[PDB]
Amino acid sequence: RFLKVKNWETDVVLTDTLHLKSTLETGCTEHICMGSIMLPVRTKDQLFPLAKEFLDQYYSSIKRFGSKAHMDRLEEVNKEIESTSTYQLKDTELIYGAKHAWRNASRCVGRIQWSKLQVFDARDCTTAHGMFNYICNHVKYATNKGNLRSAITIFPQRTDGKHDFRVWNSQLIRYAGYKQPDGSTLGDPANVQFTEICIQQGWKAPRGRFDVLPLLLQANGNDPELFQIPPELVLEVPIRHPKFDWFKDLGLKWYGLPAVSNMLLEIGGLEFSACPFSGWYMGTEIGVRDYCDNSRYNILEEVAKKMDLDMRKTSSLWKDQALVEINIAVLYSFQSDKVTIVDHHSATESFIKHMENEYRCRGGCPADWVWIVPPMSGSITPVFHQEMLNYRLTPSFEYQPDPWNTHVWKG
Amino acid sequence: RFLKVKNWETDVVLTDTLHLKSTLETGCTEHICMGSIMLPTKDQLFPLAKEFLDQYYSSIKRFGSKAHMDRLEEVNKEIESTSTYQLKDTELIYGAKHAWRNASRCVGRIQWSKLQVFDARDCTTAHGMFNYICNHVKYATNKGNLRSAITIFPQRTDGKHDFRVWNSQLIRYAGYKQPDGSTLGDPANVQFTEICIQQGWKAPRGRFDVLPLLLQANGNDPELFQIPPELVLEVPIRHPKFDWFKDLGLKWYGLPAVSNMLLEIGGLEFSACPFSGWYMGTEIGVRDYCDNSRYNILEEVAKKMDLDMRKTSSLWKDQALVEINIAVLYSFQSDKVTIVDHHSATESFIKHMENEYRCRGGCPADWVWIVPPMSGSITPVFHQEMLNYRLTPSFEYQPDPWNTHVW
Ligand code: HEM
Ligand code: HEM
Ligand SMILES: Cc1cc(N)nc(CCCCCCCc2cc(C)cc(N)n2)c1
Ligand SMILES: Cc1cc(N)nc(CCCCCCCc2cc(C)cc(N)n2)c1
Ligand SMILES: C[C@H](O)[C@H](O)[C@H]1CNc2nc(N)[nH]c(=O)c2N1
Ligand SMILES: C[C@H](O)[C@H](O)[C@H]1CNc2nc(N)[nH]c(=O)c2N1
Ligand SMILES: [Zn+2]
Repeated sequence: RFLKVKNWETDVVLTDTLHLKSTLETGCTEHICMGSIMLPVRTKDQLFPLAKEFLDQYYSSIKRFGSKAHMDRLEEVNKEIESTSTYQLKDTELIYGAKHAWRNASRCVGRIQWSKLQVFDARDCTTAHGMFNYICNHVKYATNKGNLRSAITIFPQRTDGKHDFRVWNSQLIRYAGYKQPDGSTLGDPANVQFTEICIQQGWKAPRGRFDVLPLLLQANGNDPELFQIPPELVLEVPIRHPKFDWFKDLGLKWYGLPAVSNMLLEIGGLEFSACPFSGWYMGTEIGVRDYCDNSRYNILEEVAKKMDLDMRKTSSLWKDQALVEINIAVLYSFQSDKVTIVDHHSATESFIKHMENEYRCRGGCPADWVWIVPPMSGSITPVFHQEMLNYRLTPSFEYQPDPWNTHVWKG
Repeated sequence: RFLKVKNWETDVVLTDTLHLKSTLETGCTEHICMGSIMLPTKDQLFPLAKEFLDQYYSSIKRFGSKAHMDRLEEVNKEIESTSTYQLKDTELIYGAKHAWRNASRCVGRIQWSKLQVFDARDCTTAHGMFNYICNHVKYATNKGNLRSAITIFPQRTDGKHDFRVWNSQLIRYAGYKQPDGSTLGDPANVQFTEICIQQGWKAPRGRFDVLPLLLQANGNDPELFQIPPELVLEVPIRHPKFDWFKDLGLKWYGLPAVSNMLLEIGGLEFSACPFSGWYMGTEIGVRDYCDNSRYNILEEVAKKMDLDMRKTSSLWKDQALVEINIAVLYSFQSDKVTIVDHHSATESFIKHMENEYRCRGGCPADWVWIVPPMSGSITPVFHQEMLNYRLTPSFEYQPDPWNTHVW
């Protein structure tokens, strides 16, 4: 079977065969497309197939498919699963696995970078204090004084699902949000609930607009524990505008390191419930979403007032104008301080080259158009006009429920 | 099997039950999503008719009535005897309005019940088609106070006698390839212009030449007709602060009017059914002007603005884009030609969508098309989950007729 995708700007047509390896489901059927829906313990029985499929992939990639080493490794994992009910990945398999979960991440525009990923193996970790130390080292390595380096840290896999490692933070670095009695919000409205949990667990909140949240770390299924990331490890950029001198007085700043900590990494049927990973920002994640979503810092109106735009009618495009200026400011600021950042033109162009390369060398590149297209200026980026096919390959990153909904409190 | 959609900005959650009445296929499977692919006998006809007339009689609250049973029997006898049937005027009007209502890619559906339907089923020649189309254009244009309309030519019979408008829109600009190797005019219309030239059109060879209509009646060879120039309302494009903008020599036409789609009602196929509304600004300012494969003017505008075009990260493309879109809205407004901006249009669509969930149990919507091509996430549709599925009556794509027509 061959599926074809067209680029409507270039008329370039690509042929996908890779979708023949998809397994998980999309959410869609022949009768309903769920392409814009945000959220669409295993037995021995299901596990060996999942292991075998992964190991066949790994051994093929190293050009040892069907070798003695390959056969011995299948046998060894088979027996391990039979007597212990799970198995342990070799370091090389873990590295390959983590890289491939990124490569397979259909919502990620940054995948040209997938093969450069520093993998920190934290499977010897046993306590929350151990987790903290691992996470500080990740943050310090990844930050690299502004010259950002992609990295992932992987904590022990799930066993009975009663002993899970979890980072309760959605990202390693994020700002607190506090709902005020008057119904307004100080800081980041997205993190209000998590901030209440931190406070309830005994965090002493500074109660400012940009308070870096503490880490809340669960090891081996125990109750989570609080830790403050050392401030000197948290690189931040004050936001200023190249021509507008009043922009700095809005008091805005952001952190340099985007680091997702709430996802589940699946490799060969194993589940790594704590696997924080980080890269560097595309400017629109801060300038469009973090700053301009109505449910976030929501600064559009204030910016447009200061620019003296005509705000009496939407048709003056005042919002569009302020939006662009805010995004110029974010890129200017990061660049001026030498903190790695990529604009949405550069990132989507690199993504299309990556995608074409993948079709040629791998036979496809699953991609989720809804997420890949940037949240401003969509159609003047080359991804807008590119047809894409979304399907699920393993290894993969998956959503998991927030741990405060599922955690069995010990006390 | 009953589905929830959430808005991630407002936390409003709606339940879709309408999708259970969905009929055609999406292109998607449980293994692969094709959400971003642009194009993913008496026996068959009676169920299609019944399904339609049932929904019709339900809508006027006469479901199961004698008049309902009588029409069903009437239509059944007509199909068995004639191999087809004819819609009552009321059914035709209901069906055309519902095809718009069901158009999952249309942001402007709050307006769906205000559609003037022109019944041209009595039309027999290409000359007749031309007269009907001029009247549509004039009625819909209304000197700039635009009114939604559709004109419906006779339905398909044996498929050898199709009515077709060969143009993709009633009003579009010609495209010509130059000795230079560049393109003069609209690059999207190069092929269609060639056919027009080939059929005899005398091309002016300008940058904004309104194409002639190429009209096919009763499966005959199509004929050329020029729309009276005084019926084509055009708008010169200027900017409220940039004095130099008018010197780019840009204009666009006021009436967006799709002419290449097929309207299916109760199994009957209307292969020529031009329909028109009014523009959302970004259709002209982002797509028509700024697509690389269309008028592609970003670079010229950026240069006149004197932006740093050395690096993508100065966001010069984005700045010039916004300015071009301001100019479009400004020019249409100054000349009192109806236009809607993408903020106002998407806000209306969210209100429409809540009405439809409340009153109909859902609203099929294709997010990839609903979200405007600029400033996506500052419009409320970006944060709105949508379910895409196909309901009839419907507008459908059909093959370009020159690939199909036996000459
Ligand atoms: C190298 C720099 C990177 C850039 C510029 C980048 C870019 C992005 C962007 C813009 C998004 C969408 C975020 C949003 O709009 O909310 C995203 C999503 C994602 N990326 Fe990346 N990415 C990078 C590195 C990585 C790395 C290192 C990984 C994992 C190893 C990764 C895995 C993911 C995943 C799983 C998603 C989807 C998240 C979700 O569904 O919530 N990315 N990427
Ligand atoms: C009244 C003002 C209207 C507005 C503002 C509007 C808005 C739009 C927009 C922005 C698109 C996407 C266009 C593109 O990106 O190429 C669209 C698509 C569409 N609209 Fe509307 N619309 C209007 C009236 C109508 C009417 C009167 C009908 C039918 C009677 C209609 C049926 C459709 C269909 C079938 C599509 C998708 C066309 C395709 O798939 O090629 N619209 N609409
Ligand atoms: C409801 C919901 C579901 C979901 N899957 N994801 C979200 C939040 C989306 C935020 C993604 C975080 C940033 C992604 C990212 C990750 C990395 C590693 C680098 C970079 N530049 N950007 C919400
Ligand atoms: C290959 C292909 C398939 C397809 N379905 N559509 C296209 C392009 C779509 C052209 C859309 C025409 C304009 C839409 C429109 C129509 C109306 C009636 C009003 C308004 N404001 N805008 C290409
Ligand atoms: C409903 C819709 O799917 C949702 O708002 C999505 C749309 N596209 C997105 N795209 C990216 N990159 N990030 C997001 O958070 C979203 N949100
Ligand atoms: C590949 C992608 O589906 C295609 O370029 C679409 C994207 N969204 C669109 N949305 C609208 N309204 N109109 C279009 O022409 C397109 N093009
Ligand atoms: Zn789908």
